[PDB]
Amino acid sequence: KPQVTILATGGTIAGSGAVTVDKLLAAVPAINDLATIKGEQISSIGSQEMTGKVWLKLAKRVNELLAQKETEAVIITHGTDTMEETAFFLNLTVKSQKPVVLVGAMRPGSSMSADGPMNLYNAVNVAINKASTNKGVVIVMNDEIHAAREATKLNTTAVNAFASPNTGKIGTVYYGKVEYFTQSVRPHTLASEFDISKIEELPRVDILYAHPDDTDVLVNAALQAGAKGIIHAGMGNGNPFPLTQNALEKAAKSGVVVARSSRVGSGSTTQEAEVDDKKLGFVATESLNPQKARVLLMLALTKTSDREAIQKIFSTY
Amino acid sequence: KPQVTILATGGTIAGVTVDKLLAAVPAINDLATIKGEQISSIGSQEMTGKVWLKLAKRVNELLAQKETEAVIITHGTDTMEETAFFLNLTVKSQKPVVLVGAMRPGSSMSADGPMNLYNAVNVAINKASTNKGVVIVMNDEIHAAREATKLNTTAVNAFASPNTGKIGTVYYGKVEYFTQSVRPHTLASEFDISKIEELPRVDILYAHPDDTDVLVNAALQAGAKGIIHAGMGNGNPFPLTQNALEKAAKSGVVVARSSRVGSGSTTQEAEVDDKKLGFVATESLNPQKARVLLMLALTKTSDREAIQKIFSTY
Amino acid sequence: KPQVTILATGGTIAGAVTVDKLLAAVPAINDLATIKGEQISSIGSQEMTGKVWLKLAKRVNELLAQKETEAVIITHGTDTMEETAFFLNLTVKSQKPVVLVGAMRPGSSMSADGPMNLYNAVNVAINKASTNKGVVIVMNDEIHAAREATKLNTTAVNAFASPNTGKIGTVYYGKVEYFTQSVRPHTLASEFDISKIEELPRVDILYAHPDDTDVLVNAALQAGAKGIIHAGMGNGNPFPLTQNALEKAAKSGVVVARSSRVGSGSTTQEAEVDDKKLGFVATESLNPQKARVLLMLALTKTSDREAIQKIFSTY
Ligand SMILES: N[C@@H](CC(=O)O)C(=O)O
Ligand SMILES: N[C@@H](CC(=O)O)C(=O)O
Ligand SMILES: N[C@@H](CC(=O)O)C(=O)O
Ligand SMILES: N[C@@H](CC(=O)O)C(=O)O
Repeated sequence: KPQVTILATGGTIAGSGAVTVDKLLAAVPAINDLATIKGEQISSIGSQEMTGKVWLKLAKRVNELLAQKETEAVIITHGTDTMEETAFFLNLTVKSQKPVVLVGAMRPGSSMSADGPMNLYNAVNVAINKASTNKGVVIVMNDEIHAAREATKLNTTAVNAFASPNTGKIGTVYYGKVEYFTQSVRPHTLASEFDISKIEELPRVDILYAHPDDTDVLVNAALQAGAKGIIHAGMGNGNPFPLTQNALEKAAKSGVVVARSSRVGSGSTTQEAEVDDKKLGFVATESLNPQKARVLLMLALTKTSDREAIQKIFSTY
Repeated sequence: KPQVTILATGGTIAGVTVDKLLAAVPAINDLATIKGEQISSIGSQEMTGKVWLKLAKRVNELLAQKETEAVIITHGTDTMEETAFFLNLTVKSQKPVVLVGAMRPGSSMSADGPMNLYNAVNVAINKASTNKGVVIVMNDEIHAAREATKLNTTAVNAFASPNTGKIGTVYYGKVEYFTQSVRPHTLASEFDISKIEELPRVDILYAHPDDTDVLVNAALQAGAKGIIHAGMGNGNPFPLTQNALEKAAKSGVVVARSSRVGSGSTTQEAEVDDKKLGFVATESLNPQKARVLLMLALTKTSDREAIQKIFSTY
Repeated sequence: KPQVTILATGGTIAGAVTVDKLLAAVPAINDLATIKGEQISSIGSQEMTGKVWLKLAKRVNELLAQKETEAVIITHGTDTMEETAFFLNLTVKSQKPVVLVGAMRPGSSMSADGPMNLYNAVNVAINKASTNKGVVIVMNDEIHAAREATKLNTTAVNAFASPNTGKIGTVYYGKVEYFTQSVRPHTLASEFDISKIEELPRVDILYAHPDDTDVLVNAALQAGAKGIIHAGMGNGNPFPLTQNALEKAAKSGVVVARSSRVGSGSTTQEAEVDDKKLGFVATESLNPQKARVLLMLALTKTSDREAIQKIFSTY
């Protein structure tokens, strides 16, 4: 039987109207026939309380586990609110082709029709599947396998809240039967340039929410708080309000990296549209979303604040 | 023929004065007696409350005219949803008000603006469009202003109504409705901006892991009367941010919880005790439309219970 | 300059117009490639037949075997573009790009979608990253894997989707980016070879519903069906009277392959239908019309239930 470690971080999956990893397994006992499972509690928080500190601890623990000859995969039980950020971070910091699966539940374990038991059963099946190797970090939810680059929570409450709006799920898992149909062609995991092994604190990156009659006072406050980067969640194709644009221009001139994303939810925040990024000193984040653009910019800033080098990062990963 | 006025405000649809915009689609003149009027000439990413008030008052004046059947507003796609939602609560008429734009400029291969404008005129004159509220007509679809959003950066099909769906269709000018909003709009709205020269300041914050208090603090220092929090998942804040929003709400700045996710309700009685923290739950909107509704709310009250009732009604 | 052949088959993209006229309407493509046009057929795609599929595939294989030729674009009606693209995806013995493109509005229409679609197709066909992506449909600034693509809407310019995956890439004013690729074998890796085939095996499709019938199964058998796709209720479920007739069809050696009418998801093995006891094949993650194409190709080499199940579980 393959050896898998489950790292528990908290989330609604571990809620009762907090449950232990052994008690989550004991609700899905069938799971133990698939794999020799070890559980380890890394954190016990709603994912809305996640920090860079916890991300670093998690990434370094995953790298330690996957470096072990006997350990075939890691599963991470997690809140659904920021699972896309944790998964994207790990996608760029896990130096292994071995499977890493994030899984949660939109309803607590106590709920009628709790989604967590089936999500966890399916997550184990994905984790031990030979075809999961070198797929990158995946989120497994509602019978779907999502590439961490592409995944997002797109609904506040639905069990089917996860989507990959720019590319779709890469595979399915239906009662443990695992099929892949696509794979990411953007570099991940072992092929990532990033290495967080010697990092204790990630660079501060703020996110701003664009709208009509917008302001410069939030750019100004992020700068005053020592932001090394700002993600602008722009209107349509990453467009700013003029007053805000002016403040972002000043921010970029001072060496704070300004990366343009969108509030809209899907699609690329493109280069060579309405914003002259070269003249203003900005990066276009292309086919991400504000919260995952933040993660990539935080990792970019561990080794450069050069606009060209950071545009190449966003145009690669 | 029915009289329709087209108010032009700018946007990629005009990437060109309204006479030459209207002249690109001569067929619209078979449908209606069309007058064009240039209200503004801006990218919708440059819109302000000043232009919204100008626009609403002009629409009201036109629709109060016996002979004016409908108003079409040509507009940038970026903030069309905010302008439509604002008009949906400030236009005191059941006559049709149709917003239309284009994701490609008129110069483009396969420009979408000509068909969109033709369809918009057909929606505006259709008898079934009366009392539907303000609508966005894009990509052969009719979306209720309450429900509509731009969901994609670039696609001609960027508009969606993720919590409902389109209320109707328009296909080479053939108009059909299948649903209608049951949320009050237009003539049934309590809001009246006829005497308002300036809208209350409302900020929007973008929630994430390892969040901050400094942007809440800056909105307060700038004299925000309202803050929309675009929360993680079902409107959840980071604790440091929640503490700052609690301070904001105690100071009499209205804090309304929405979500960054894109769809679904930011619900009451989930993980956030709104009653104890003094917050409003914005329910089935999105941050940018919740901002519009909070701006209108603040024109008559800053009371939490009264603003919760507004979000739970409109 | 890359050399590309555009093979015109008809469709509303050409709504009628000659190939050079279609080409002359988007002059920007001539800076991108040396373009040659060829008229293969001039029909709406609702009139497509296996005869045209074979002519097209053999001609695409001839062109792509030429050292001088970088890629082929096929202009096509939208209605059955997914069936032609899927057929070529399993019969084209090259890694060179093959792009299908059409238009939901004719060239004469307000806001005709054909010019941008064709311009974008030419950009996809010459892009270095399009090599070994398999046959693709390029529509509405999207690049769809032929295995996954379907027309999902009657009218909309955005009617194409890949409901089980999603687009593999984007093309926005000619800028080509891939984000994913299929992990199902295609083109040069496919076991199928139609080089000596003149007529494809007859495969019917049946539409399931409550109070269903055995008469259409029987008519297809009488007409010499070599296979039947059953577009079943939910997860490929038949009505009992229909199932009985399908069981008789399978016993007689006509291959019965279960798909679904619903639009998305897999018609799975080991659900409510005992395929092994009944002699059926589960088509898994396709749709009825693409399952028809794969069954027609399967039948050019075997009628064996296990061998055809392995084909559906591979391609
Ligand atoms: N707030 C919860 C929601 C969930 O897990 O569904 C969390 O993200 O931890
Ligand atoms: N930035 C433009 C985009 C468009 O109209 O499509 C606007 O909103 O004015
Ligand atoms: N019936 C046409 C429809 C189209 O091309 O859009 C065809 O498929 O040829
Ligand atoms: N085949 C079952 C499927 C279900 O209920 O989920 C039925 O329709 O009765």
